[PDB]
Amino acid sequence: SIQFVDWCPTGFKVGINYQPPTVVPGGDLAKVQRAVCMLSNTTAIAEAWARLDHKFDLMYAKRAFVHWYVGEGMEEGEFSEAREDMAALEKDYEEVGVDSVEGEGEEEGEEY
Amino acid sequence: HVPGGGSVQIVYKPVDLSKVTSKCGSLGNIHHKPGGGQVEVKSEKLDFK
Repeated sequence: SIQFVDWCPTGFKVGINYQPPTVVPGGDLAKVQRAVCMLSNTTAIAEAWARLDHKFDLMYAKRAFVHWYVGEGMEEGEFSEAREDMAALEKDYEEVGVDSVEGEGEEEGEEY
Repeated sequence: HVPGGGSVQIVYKPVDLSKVTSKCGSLGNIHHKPGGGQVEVKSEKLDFK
């Protein structure tokens, strides 16, 4: 239910180091005989892709502040180059987490 | 006298996307080779003349 993509059943990795953490003097945290960092790729971040899709489209259709980038050596075209390239990250995240299923019609049904 | 100016027009280009290819790996391969052929290995020739 902590959902991993049907095409990645092996999607995990470990290291275990013998050196414990430590916390600067006056810092915020406890002392702990064991600690863990995690790095996990998930489609859930796509909501930020799509949030940069809303914040670019809103303000760039108005071409607000565009002349500050242009005046310092960019062109409007490369501010579209970027948008569209980011779109290919965004539409990819809109498709990668699907199931490795192939074929057409529904999955089950009836016959005479 | 006609008093001066009083007319601007908006700095506005609508936004759209073109030639954004759906290049996801979701169907990225099709190639196959069989797991070997069928053979018989369990039987003797019994070739006693």
